[PDB]
Amino acid sequence: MREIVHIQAGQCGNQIGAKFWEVISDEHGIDPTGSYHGDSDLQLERINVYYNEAAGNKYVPRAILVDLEPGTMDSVRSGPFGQIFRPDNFVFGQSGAGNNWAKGHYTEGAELVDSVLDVVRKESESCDCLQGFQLTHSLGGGTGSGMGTLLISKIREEYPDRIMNTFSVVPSPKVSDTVVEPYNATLSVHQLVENTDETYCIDNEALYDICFRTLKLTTPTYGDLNHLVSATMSGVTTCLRFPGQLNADLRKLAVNMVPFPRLHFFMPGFAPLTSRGSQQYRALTVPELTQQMFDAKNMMAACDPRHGRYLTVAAVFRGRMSMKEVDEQMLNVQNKNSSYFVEWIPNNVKTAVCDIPPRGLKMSATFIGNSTAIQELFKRISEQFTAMFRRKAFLHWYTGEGMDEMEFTEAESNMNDLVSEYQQYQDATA
Amino acid sequence: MREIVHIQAGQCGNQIGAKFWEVISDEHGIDPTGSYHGDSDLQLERINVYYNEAAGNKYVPRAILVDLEPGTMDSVRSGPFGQIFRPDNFVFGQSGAGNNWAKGHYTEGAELVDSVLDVVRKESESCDCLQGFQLTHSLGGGTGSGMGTLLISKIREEYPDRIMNTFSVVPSPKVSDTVVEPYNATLSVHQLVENTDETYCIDNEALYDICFRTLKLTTPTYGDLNHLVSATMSGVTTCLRFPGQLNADLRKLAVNMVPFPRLHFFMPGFAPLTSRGSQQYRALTVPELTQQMFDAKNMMAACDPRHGRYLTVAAVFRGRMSMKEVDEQMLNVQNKNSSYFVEWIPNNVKTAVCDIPPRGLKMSATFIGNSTAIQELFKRISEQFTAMFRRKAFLHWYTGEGMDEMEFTEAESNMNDLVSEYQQYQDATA
Amino acid sequence: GDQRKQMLQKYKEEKQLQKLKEQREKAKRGIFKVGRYRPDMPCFLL
Amino acid sequence: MRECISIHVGQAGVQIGNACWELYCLEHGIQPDGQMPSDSFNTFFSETGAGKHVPRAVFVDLEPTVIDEVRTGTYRQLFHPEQLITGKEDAANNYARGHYTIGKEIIDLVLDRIRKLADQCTGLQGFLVFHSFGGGTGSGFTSLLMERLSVDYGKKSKLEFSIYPAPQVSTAVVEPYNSILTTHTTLEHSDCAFMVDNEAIYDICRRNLDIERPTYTNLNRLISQIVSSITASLRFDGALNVDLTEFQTNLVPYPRIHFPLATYAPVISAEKAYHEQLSVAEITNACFEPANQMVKCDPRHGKYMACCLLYRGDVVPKDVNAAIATIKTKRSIQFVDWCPTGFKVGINYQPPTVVPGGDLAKVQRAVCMLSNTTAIAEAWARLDHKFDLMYAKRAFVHWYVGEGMEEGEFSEAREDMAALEKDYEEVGVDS
Amino acid sequence: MRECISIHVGQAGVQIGNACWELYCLEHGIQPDGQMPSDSFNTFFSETGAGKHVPRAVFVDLEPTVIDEVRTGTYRQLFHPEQLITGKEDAANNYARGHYTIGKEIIDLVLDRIRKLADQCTGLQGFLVFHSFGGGTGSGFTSLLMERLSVDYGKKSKLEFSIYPAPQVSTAVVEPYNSILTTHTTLEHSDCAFMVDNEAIYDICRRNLDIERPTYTNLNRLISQIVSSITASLRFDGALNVDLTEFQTNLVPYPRIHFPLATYAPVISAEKAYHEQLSVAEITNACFEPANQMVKCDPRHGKYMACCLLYRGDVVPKDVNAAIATIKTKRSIQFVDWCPTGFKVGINYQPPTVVPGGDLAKVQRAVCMLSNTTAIAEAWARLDHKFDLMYAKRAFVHWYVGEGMEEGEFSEAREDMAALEKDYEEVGVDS
Ligand SMILES: CC(=O)O[C@H]1C(=O)[C@@]2(C)[C@H]([C@H](OC(=O)c3ccccc3)[C@]3(O)C[C@H](OC(=O)[C@H](O)[C@@H](NC(=O)c4ccccc4)c4ccccc4)C(C)=C1C3(C)C)[C@]1(OC(C)=O)CO[C@@H]1C[C@@H]2O
Ligand SMILES: CC(=O)O[C@H]1C(=O)[C@@]2(C)[C@H]([C@H](OC(=O)c3ccccc3)[C@]3(O)C[C@H](OC(=O)[C@H](O)[C@@H](NC(=O)c4ccccc4)c4ccccc4)C(C)=C1C3(C)C)[C@]1(OC(C)=O)CO[C@@H]1C[C@@H]2O
Ligand SMILES: Nc1nc2c(ncn2[C@@H]2O[C@H](COP(=O)(O)OP(=O)(O)OP(=O)(O)O)[C@@H](O)[C@H]2O)c(=O)[nH]1
Ligand SMILES: Nc1nc2c(ncn2[C@@H]2O[C@H](COP(=O)(O)OP(=O)(O)OP(=O)(O)O)[C@@H](O)[C@H]2O)c(=O)[nH]1
Ligand SMILES: Nc1nc2c(ncn2[C@@H]2O[C@H](COP(=O)(O)OP(=O)(O)O)[C@@H](O)[C@H]2O)c(=O)[nH]1
Ligand SMILES: Nc1nc2c(ncn2[C@@H]2O[C@H](COP(=O)(O)OP(=O)(O)O)[C@@H](O)[C@H]2O)c(=O)[nH]1
Ligand SMILES: [Mg+2]
Ligand SMILES: [Mg+2]
Repeated sequence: MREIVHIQAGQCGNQIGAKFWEVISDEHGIDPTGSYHGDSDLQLERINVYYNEAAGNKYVPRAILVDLEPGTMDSVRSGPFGQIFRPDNFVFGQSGAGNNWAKGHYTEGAELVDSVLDVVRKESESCDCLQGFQLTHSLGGGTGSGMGTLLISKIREEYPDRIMNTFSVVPSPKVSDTVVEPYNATLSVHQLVENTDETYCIDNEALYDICFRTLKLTTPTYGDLNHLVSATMSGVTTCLRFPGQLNADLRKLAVNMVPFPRLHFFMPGFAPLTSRGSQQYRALTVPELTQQMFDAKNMMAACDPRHGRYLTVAAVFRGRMSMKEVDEQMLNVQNKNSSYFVEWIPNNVKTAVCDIPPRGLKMSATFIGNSTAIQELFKRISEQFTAMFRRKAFLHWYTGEGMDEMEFTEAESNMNDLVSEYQQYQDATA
Repeated sequence: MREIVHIQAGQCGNQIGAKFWEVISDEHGIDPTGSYHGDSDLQLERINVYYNEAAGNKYVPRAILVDLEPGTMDSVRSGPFGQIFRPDNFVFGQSGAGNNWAKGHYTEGAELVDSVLDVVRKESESCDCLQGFQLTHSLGGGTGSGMGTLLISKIREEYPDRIMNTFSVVPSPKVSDTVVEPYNATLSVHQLVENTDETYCIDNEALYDICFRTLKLTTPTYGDLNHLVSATMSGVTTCLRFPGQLNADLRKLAVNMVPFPRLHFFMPGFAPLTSRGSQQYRALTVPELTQQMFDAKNMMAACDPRHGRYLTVAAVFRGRMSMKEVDEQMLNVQNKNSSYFVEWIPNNVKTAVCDIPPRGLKMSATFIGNSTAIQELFKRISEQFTAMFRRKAFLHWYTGEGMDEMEFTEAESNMNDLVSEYQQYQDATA
Repeated sequence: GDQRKQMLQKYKEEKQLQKLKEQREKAKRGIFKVGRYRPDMPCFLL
Repeated sequence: MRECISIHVGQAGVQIGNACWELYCLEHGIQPDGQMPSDSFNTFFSETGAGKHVPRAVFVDLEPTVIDEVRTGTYRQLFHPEQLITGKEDAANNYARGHYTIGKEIIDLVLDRIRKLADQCTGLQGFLVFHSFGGGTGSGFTSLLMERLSVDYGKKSKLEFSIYPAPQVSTAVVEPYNSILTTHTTLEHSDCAFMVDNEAIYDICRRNLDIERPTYTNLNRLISQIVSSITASLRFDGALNVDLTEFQTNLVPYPRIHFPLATYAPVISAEKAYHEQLSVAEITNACFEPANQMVKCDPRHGKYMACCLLYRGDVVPKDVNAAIATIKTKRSIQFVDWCPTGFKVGINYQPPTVVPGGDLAKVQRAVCMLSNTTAIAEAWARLDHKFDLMYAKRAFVHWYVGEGMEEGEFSEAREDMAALEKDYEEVGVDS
Repeated sequence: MRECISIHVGQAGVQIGNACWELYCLEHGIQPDGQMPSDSFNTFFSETGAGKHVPRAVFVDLEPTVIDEVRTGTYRQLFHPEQLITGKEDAANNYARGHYTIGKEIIDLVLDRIRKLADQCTGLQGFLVFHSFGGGTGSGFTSLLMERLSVDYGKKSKLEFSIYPAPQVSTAVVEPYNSILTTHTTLEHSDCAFMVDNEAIYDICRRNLDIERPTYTNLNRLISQIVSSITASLRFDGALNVDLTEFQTNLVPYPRIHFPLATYAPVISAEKAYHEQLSVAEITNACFEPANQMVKCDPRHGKYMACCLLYRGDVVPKDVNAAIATIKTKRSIQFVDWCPTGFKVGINYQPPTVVPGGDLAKVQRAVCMLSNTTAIAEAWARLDHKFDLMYAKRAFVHWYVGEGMEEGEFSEAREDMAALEKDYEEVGVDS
């Protein structure tokens, strides 16, 4: 049966992975010590998707911890839910990329990639029927981006027929957390555009907006952001673990949302999102969820879908509902916004329904969108890249590891081509 | 089914809206917490016209709170019946109009109109079959008048077939609460004559007179006047909420009361009004209600109906009564006062009966009159505007916000044409 | 007086003309809303 | 056998229909749930299930308030749920809204229900339509429905029960527009149209029944008594039965003159019943007074063209003949010369039934009179005068024009009404 | 005697089969554990062991979740463990995956199971196939399995109950590709295919059953009721019995036109059954109404080729003949001139049974209606237009190409579909 291997690299990857594993263990009724303490048989009928079974009812997550520095994973191990992970899955170096893509891809990554691949192969041998890989990292960092691209390259060379999902943290538009962020981002998209089956983009600014304006959170920390990202992660793959009226696994989503191989960048979203006091002021129905899906302010990437046209849309619902209500709602959305969908793809929306809702909620829904508005993000990143590349600023750090300006030119050319394709697919021609 | 969206703007609008919502909630048996604790099925049968049912047996009024300063709605929220409103409907600025029409219509209204229209859309799409819009504001203030006209214009563009109702506190004839109220009143009538379906005019001076002379109240406050206005609104919209022997909705009243599109300014009135000590000496009968309604002293507007002639008259009776008595009283009124009714319209009176009594007495009645005598108010405002406009006093305050004298001239010309039309429509010509 | 009336007349035409120009581009794409689904009336053999 | 279908549109139609159906159920001993506690009423009721009777009624309105009142009341289990058809927004005293904008949305559904109900019927002979002239949905949807029915069937009879606007009593400002427009539209589609006046009913209840608080329940009960007296010939056997077609073939001499006047007798209170031994001659006499008419117009101002008499209960044909002869020899009333025989008489065995809680005593004989007279011409002329007063200044015209109605329709309706006045004045001249 | 083998493939087929087999166990009085608590049902249930009846069903899917749900349900101890066949990875809405890559891995096992089940049968009459067009596993595997069966048996009839894509409602983006490919490769390997639309059944549930939350269970129950009405003639005895062969003999005029539409009557709620008498004439009339057809297409837009009527319960042949004649005289519907006789009837004594906790009322008679008409050409044209829209830019093509499909198959399917539309238009012209 279908099983998923999880990998996380860098600080952002490790933090989001820890939050994701806390969420998953809570959903399946697994205590931090690794012993099942649930109250339903459904939590165990499909537990082999994420967790292995050890001797004595103990459950070991099928996860791999990779970093070039030991600080983040030492924090993860010493913290809660640190004993579930098998200690053999903690692979680390001693140098750290230092926010250098070349260091993590060509100098430091080359030493750890063999060990990471060894752990990956050992985990996959135990799998009965592999469904694919999932990976959490950030594009703006050194080790995250470099090692993530290297690992996807190696695995794609190993298993080309499987399914690759990455949950990347693309750079924000207004405030940047690193000076060399455009360099790493461009060099990472150059590999993602050719080695990944599907990719979900995440913006810290969009997450701050959601936290401040919707959740009414005065002091949002990184824990809340990782909580939201983990909720979306769980919502994406709910159909592999619980029964439902209309099922949809990762391959179905990849078929339904990737019309051309080079356009597999999506904007995720979640619903419902309310504060601690305002949730009593609204009913819990399907149309409110549909309203929250197609809200540009609810998107988890800082791109306005109003500026472009949707290609495909995925709506994954959870809980006891009515299929007629969902279908009429999707029809109303499509007809009433006929100007925001491409004319050459009839029926832009794919629908899935799962019976088991999240713990403590009557219903929930996850939105995934393949909109051409992502071209604006790509264009902005490319513009910053070119502005910083004419003066050759900070270039001697990367060229001191083995890279040359030809790689940078190839990356910028590829990004310009991708932006051109995204723009050209907004033409009616009929 | 037939449902009404309520919007209030400015200090007066927010205060009257709070009083009106307290009145309606007491009438429908909803506690301040929002949970129904009534004793009749008819209270819940048509609760959808004003309220939305949330999860857990809770009712949220379909109201929008609009203001350019946070003090008024902060006081509303912190006061009683403040937890009943949805917090997301509170839309406030930070600057304030400062009793300036230009500042509220061009400088802050432009910034707040997008948010207010988004909230209005979110409320209206959740409706089933919208009946119309209703607005509470004044004409002598800056934010009230300016934002009211802006919102009326935008909504009329968005929904040209719905019903727009306004309850506007026109300036008093004797005492003025602002030095620049003629400017705001003229600039707001210039929009009301074109973008509003029908408008009820109420004067604070007439309300003071009613409380001091009829109710024998020694110290009337603004709460009493808001109580009177709220009673009038409930009487007007009572035919949408309870079954009636002969019933009329907003559109029927508009059809029967506006002979020409530019004459939709009415003077409301309520009966019976009596003191605590004088209730014991009077008998509640239909003729008493009829004689109290058609009383110059009882009008809620500072205009004498005897100066002009009625165009149309609407009497919405409430309670259990015999339609024979109502019809005989209407005949008696028409024949006795035949000098106050236009000849070119027979049957000047429209009658409706709602079976359920007001909360309180056994019988009650609401009076709405479309009399040509209201042209005196407009003529007086025009005189004050022209007396203040030759000297260009206070004009730079308005022209510093981008407005020009051409707008003032156009507004004055339009208002004078309206006065001429109201005047010359007193000619029988047959 | 006639010239002032002509100035007012000109101002009214300019106002309506920018109003039409403003509404021309606004109706091109549209606005994002959701609402509810409204069923169609059944067809009949009559 | 022979069957009838009853249609109620608008507030007035629905309320009078509810009163009539309560009376019909009481007459035949049918419980409000539709069952029977112990067979010629197949004309109005259709057998279904295990001894359950469903009336052949269709209720149409463009607002849900009154229909929901019916759906919640005591008779909620008597009517078929699909027979009560409801819109979302009413016409709001606008003929154009009820005829062009809103009526077209549910006219197809109404026709489907009518056809489905008629297909179940083997000997259907006519339809009964209840409405009011002043109302928007009443007049507009009645005109649209009659147009569609005349197109669809043509040969079946179509009777009307309508609330003629009162000369003085009014509850609307735009009444003449709606009345003229609906009369112009329906003049060439209605076989016969009986009318009553709310003002005259008020006067009758005040003078006779000694009631000072006559809510619409009393008026609707009186109208239900009249319609029961009309349909008793179908529902019960008697010495002389009268069908629905006989009314139109005896009362309508020309296709453009089909507006008779309906009265009823005896209308007395319980205290006064004991002091009056009611007989055939005096009730026949009482049916002819202007004060007992149910339309506020003086029959003495015009001439009778055709009269229909319907007797129920203890009635001897010889007494009926003597009373009619005495009425004929009386010169206080007039008849058109070209109609030497202007009387149609029917007698039914079943006496009227008294509804408990009502305001009429128990009598063993009653009379329903329907007369086609020229005295309605002055009422028509008054309506035209009001229309002309309101049309010279184009008051309220924009409300009708904004709903798609052309401005020439008002002129066409006015010219048609003038032609009707000409016809009435020409037919009233002896030769 | 005569026996039928049922095959359910994909999520839709498996769930409709769950509903069908629940209904089947209920109707014959069989407990879910296979033990009867107290015999013409040997067509569907085979006797194995001591009093245990095992249904003749095969459940196939390339994804184990729905079959695992079946294995843990109330009917766990009903199906033979070897009839429930599962794969590891589904087709993922990809026709090529379920036809060329994943289907070929278990097609041999499915055929082996079907052969083992059939060799026991002595009077095998045909196969029943439940699937959906838009699905990947559904369409791809049903095409491959139907091709294999036609190669193997050929002479035995093969029937489908597929879910036609709705004109507006959709749950997939690559739906037209799979639909066109599977109808192209299935057209020459089938005898009769009854199709339904989810949207039409949603409308039926909302309008008639007054259900505001019609989950998939209600739709599956309605489809199960239709299948049970179809197979009642095999499972019981009637005044006029129709087996499977007569369906294709009478409903299929040409080999390339075997797409009838299935309706049902009466579909009413419990509360409305009291106010309606369910006569044969009224249900026969309702079966022809466009608002009751369970495919979103207007019959009035085309002409019927052949019609099949199946009556259950209290039915008398004279009334059936009268109703059919009345339908024939009606001009609202149309028939092709080259088919003077276009009706085939069947009457069975066994009335329909009601699943407890369900939504349909208890009735003494019911009708199943199958119609072969040209109105579906519009739906075919709509599907082909969607195909053309999505194929002019090669959208989603690489997914199919990478699994072993050459690009020429799309063109071949499009030309075959155009040929079928041309056939539908050529047969729709009177001579
Ligand atoms: C009475 C009630 O509704 O309590 C809620 C609650 O108040 C709200 C505000 C919760 C609450 O969530 C948050 O406050 C929050 C803060 C930052 C980021 C995200 C959420 C809640 O924490 C979340 C929590 O939800 C869950 O337990 C879900 O299963 C969730 N799991 C976790 O959040 C979780 C927390 C700790 C450890 C492990 C899991 C989940 C959601 C999606 C997918 C998988 C799991 C619950 C019941 C509530 C609180 C406690 C206040 C919300 O949580 C979600 C995403 O369902 C915020 O949006 C919903 C709306 C709820 O009304
Ligand atoms: C001792 C007693 O029984 O007196 C009655 C009462 O009927 C009198 C005195 C009431 C009373 O009103 C006043 O005294 C008053 C004072 C200032 C301004 C306006 C009113 C009463 O407050 C009004 C109140 O009316 C109601 O029942 C309704 O609820 C009323 N709503 C409220 O009073 C209210 C207040 C706060 C929050 C929510 C509702 C209402 C009136 C009209 C239309 C809708 C609702 C009743 C029982 C009375 C008192 C208490 C004295 C009157 O009220 C109205 C508006 O009908 C004053 O004019 C009538 C004359 C009545 O005789
Ligand atoms: N006799 C009688 N007349 C009634 C009754 N109810 C209403 N009417 C008459 O109907 C007139 C009002 O118009 P309605 O019939 O209510 O109008 P409508 O049918 O509801 O159509 P709309 O104008 O769209 O509301 C009044 O003038 C009354 O004369 C009733 O119960 N009995
Ligand atoms: N009526 C009805 N239709 C269903 C049901 N389940 C699925 N469908 C239809 O099936 C279509 C989706 O494709 P599926 O049949 O589920 O595809 P599949 O059989 O699962 O094959 P794969 O996609 O490869 O897994 C939807 O458009 C539904 O209309 C059901 O329970 N009842
Ligand atoms: N949402 C989220 N983002 C993070 C977190 N930690 C780091 N980031 C983002 O990651 C970026 C820094 O990359 P980083 O992982 O530290 O570089 P690396 O260690 O070399 O891979 C910053 O722009 C942060 O916005 C986290 O816990 N949550
Ligand atoms: N600052 C401010 N003052 C206002 C506004 N609207 C009205 N006013 C002033 O308030 C006075 C009376 O309003 P208010 O007392 O609230 O009306 P009432 O209590 O309902 O009778 C008017 O004369 C206005 O001058 C506003 O929007 N802002
Ligand atoms: Mg009405
Ligand atoms: Mg599947």
